[PDB]
Amino acid sequence: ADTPSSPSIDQVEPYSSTAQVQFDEPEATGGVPILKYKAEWRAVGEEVWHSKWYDAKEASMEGIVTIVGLKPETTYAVRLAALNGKGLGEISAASEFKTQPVREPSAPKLEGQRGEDGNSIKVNLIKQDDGGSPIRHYLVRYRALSSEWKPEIRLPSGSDHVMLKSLDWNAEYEVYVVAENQQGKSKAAHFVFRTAAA
Amino acid sequence: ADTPSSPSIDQVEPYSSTAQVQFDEPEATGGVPILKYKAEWRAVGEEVWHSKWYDAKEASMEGIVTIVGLKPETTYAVRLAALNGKGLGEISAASEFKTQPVREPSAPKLEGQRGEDGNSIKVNLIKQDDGGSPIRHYLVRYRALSSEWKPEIRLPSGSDHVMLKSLDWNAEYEVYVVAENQQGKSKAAHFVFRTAA
Repeated sequence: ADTPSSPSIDQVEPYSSTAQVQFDEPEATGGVPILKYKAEWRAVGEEVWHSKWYDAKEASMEGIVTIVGLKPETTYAVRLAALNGKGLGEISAASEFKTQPVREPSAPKLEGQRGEDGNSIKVNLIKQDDGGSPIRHYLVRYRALSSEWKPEIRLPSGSDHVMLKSLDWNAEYEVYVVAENQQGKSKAAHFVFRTAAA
Repeated sequence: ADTPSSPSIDQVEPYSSTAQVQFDEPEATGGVPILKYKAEWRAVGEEVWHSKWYDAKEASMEGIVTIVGLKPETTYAVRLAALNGKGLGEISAASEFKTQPVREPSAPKLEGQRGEDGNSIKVNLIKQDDGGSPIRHYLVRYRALSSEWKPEIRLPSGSDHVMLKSLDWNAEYEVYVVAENQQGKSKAAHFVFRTAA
């Protein structure tokens, strides 16, 4: 019959463009189960508050609710409210945070695996911290030691591996993989291998 | 009329115990809409996959789905599936990633504000990276310059400010605030000020 009491904010882990808000359910539900959570955030200096609804069942099974699309290095204020059949409840105290800056991506971990034949190798990618911004491409470079670099390969962020077929036999190669985002390139992850004799 | 194809993972941002997965949805085939997305993850080396459902609509507006309850410094494989009225589509290929290690928290930023009376001040906290693990406490310490440290105050993580009242008038003070999690304490943030006459 009543509206919910305020949710309580426990954590606010800020990232570059997203922020994870950890909270506790309201002490009082008002008499009707909590259906959704209204998140409100505002850039320090703005008047209007941005909002978004979150499903109560999913929110509680996660313990968190992630607000997205924020600007890096900005001070924000964020608060919550619970909505039940009767209506919207009292809003929480406004927690304040500042988002992190976008940094270059860290290097990916590389894992070698056998390819179809002895003169080929498959390099599996193990993703790493991207710096706070989506990864644009993966730049792969390789060569047979003491020899020229084959043409550089560009890979989509979603790529999980890179195959290097039709190589020279009984030859030693080195592969360089770099992760790149809107901010720049990462340190290169190198990997060295040797094809079979025949 | 059938189940949808597999989604496509475009990004996986790993943190310490969570990971943000970005992806492309499949075509909505079969005349019916996509209802949910199934996220599956397994620490590389295990056999049993974990899982969680994500409302399709919410995911589509968010742009990501966040898997939680992961262990730090661990290699995981994640894959996604799309659900619709006719049933669960095919899982996507595994995407591997490694969670970050847990670090100490970063110090919080302090901002001063007037208090109820001229002999008090309100110290607002501007929260910051917690090092990948929940903040346990906010250790605060203040004092009038050229005197001993007042007793330490322990603020719970949900605190947004520290109020210092019943201070001497026309006196100079400084505040020290440290954020602390399981990993340890951060470097302290300072704030010096002077009460009114």
